[PDB]
Amino acid sequence: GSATNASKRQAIDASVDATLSRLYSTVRGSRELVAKSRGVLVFPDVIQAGLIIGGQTGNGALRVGGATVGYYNTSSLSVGLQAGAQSKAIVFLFMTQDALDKFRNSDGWAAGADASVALVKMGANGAIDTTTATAPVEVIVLTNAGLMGDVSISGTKVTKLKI
Repeated sequence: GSATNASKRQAIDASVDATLSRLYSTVRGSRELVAKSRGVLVFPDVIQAGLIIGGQTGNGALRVGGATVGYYNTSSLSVGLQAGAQSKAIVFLFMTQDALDKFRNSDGWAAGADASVALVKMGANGAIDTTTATAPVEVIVLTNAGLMGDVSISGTKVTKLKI
């Protein structure tokens, strides 16, 4: 069990919903910014301190218009983010159709390399300010300490999973 295309899909897709729900309940304003996005990719990187879950934990799903249109995996993650016995969640928001299509048609997307990316910080009210948005790709990083504005995602490369 849990070794087929459908089971892998189930694990990823359900974890995305669960992870995304935690984001909305933890961080105010996130939902509105996501609505401003054409598509949202969530990375529920769940790791254990020694035990490797499956093999690749950097698995995520692209949710477009409420429906998952494809699944993605990070072949190479930035070490500064990977270091630590903590599970991380990374959300990529594409506010432009050009960026959504370019990402979808790509077979190797690198952060900062192909698209310009902004690390979104919550406003002074403690909520993500949608008016502060400007980049075509907006990056929200959810850590066990909440949003971290001191994160560099350079070096992160995502590939498309054929499931």
